[PDB]
Amino acid sequence: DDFAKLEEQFDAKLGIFALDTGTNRTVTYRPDERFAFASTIKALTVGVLLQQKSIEDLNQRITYTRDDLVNYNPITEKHVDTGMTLKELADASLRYSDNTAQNLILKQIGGPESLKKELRKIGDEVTNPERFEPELNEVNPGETQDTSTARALATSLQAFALEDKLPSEKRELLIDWMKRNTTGDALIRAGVPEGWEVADKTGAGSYGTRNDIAIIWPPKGDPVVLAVLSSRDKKDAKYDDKLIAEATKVVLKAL
Amino acid sequence: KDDFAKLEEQFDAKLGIFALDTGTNRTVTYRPDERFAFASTIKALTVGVLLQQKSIEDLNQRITYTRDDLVNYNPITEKHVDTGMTLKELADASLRYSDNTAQNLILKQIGGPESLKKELRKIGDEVTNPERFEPELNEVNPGETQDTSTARALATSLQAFALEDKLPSEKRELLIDWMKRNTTGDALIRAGVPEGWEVADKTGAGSYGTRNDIAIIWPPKGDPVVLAVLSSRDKKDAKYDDKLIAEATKVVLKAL
Repeated sequence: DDFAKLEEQFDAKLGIFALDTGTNRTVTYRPDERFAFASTIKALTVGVLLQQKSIEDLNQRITYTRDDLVNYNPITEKHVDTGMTLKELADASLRYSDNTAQNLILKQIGGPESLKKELRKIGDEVTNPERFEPELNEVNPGETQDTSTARALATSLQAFALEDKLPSEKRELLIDWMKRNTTGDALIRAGVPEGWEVADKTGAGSYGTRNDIAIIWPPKGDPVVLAVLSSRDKKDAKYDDKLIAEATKVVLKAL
Repeated sequence: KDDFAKLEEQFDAKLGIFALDTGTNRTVTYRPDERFAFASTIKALTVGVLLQQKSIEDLNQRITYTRDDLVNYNPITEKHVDTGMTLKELADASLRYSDNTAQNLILKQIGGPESLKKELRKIGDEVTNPERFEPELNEVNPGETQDTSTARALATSLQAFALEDKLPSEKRELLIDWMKRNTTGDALIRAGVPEGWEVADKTGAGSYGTRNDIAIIWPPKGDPVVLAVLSSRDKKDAKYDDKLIAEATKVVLKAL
């Protein structure tokens, strides 16, 4: 009811799944309820890219045009003249939530259909990617296109970052990028004790959707996998980052 | 689950269950953190620590023991007193036949109960409390934590050794292979799993009608399910019934 109380206080629906990999203790709340995944899908996209590309393959330069630019391209629109390596695009996508970077990377792996096939392969039968950015934001209550659950997103993130879906060196690249995320200071990072390391990917969308998925490392112990999702009832509703920070505090306490 | 509560009532036993579908992170729990005497299940965790300290080659090392070293149940070790046995042979005997002397010999090889506990603490297991050798570890009374653990801790520790990076792939398949070929659990978890499902388990039984089984199960299509099913009764000399674990397993499967 600590989570229910937060739902009332922020007038939002909460989706939570946390797993302490050291003890298999979990914290759940509407863990299997669908939410549009928004930008969090960028983390899983790079995971699949790392699966199919050698580290040298990431130095390959990708060329695009102004015509390839979409709604939010903080880094990509600054290099349209020179193109960018896949390594640079993965960096932009994960640390700045660059939409064009996500689109170029998605094309590299075969598009949404291939992304979905690869996730189904690793055991994710829930995440349903269907579109590129920013069209994936066009989700209405009741539909499953471009949605997932807290359990599914957390489990797929764990698969790529902590399990054997990727070899050591590649897991480390993914974790390093996410640890250096620039957009999540007010979310999960704001709800963990000082000294805890966080690797996360945030997201936001229509219906006041505000998400954050992460791997958290206590100073002493095994990592904790956490997915905190949320949405509101109005398409144009505004979100409040504090809901995520507060929900995280409850999770840490519970753990 | 009401289904678990009914089994507890029917068999006059207490159940400790923890199941985790590693592919979906879905779990099935029932008194997951209640302590039970681990009995023979500790043999699987002991071998895990052994593989962690010795190289595959070191496992070839011969071990010499006498009749002095034989205890209350030595189906295998009783046939090699003079020849001796290699660590690999002892591990095999301990895991597949629940050989008690083998367990003790291996326990000594890794440093004794204190060392086993220390290593388990090192991998994240803060509840499993090994203190004695076989068969003394069976001397446990309600309220005491000596030689007890929980379904959650036992399942998690098994997963760490068999499915996680606690052991190199090479040693992990050695452990899984022995357990897959266990000869003592046909009427337990194995009896409650659907046809086509592969099982790697280690059974156990003890005082107060304690009857346990910890396993890694592989469905035809899918990632493994780690499962720990523990049980006990209120009377020290209480008799256990394997059907309880088989039935409890069927519920876990339906749930998953």
